[PDB]
Amino acid sequence: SDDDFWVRVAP
Amino acid sequence: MGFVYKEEHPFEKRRSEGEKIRKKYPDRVPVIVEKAPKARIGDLDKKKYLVPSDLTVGQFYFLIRKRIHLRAEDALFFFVNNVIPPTSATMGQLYQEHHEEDFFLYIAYSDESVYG
Repeated sequence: SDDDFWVRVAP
Repeated sequence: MGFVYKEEHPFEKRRSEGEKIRKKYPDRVPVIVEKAPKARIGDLDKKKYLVPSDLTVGQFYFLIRKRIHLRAEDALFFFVNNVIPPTSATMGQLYQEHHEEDFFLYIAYSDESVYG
């Protein structure tokens, strides 16, 4: 439920 | 359709951010992930994911499992536009098929294959 920032998922 | 993030964030700002983030990161897709309505299942610490387009729906699935700290025995299902997405699809493909008018892709998660 935290929506402050986008989680940069590793490729 | 029962996403809190839509309640809290009006459509024009959403669309604005989706447009910008797809321009800036065209090899990635923006995904919002929330618990399905009436789901009885562990919380997800984060809601917004910028996902490489080549990652499969399966890999994103196992990623989210891990973030919830599910035990092996615990079940998890994804819903997107009233379907369960196929594990072999890429998040890029899923995004192109399913993103809404705000340029986000919405995935609902749950413990049960029951939805509505």
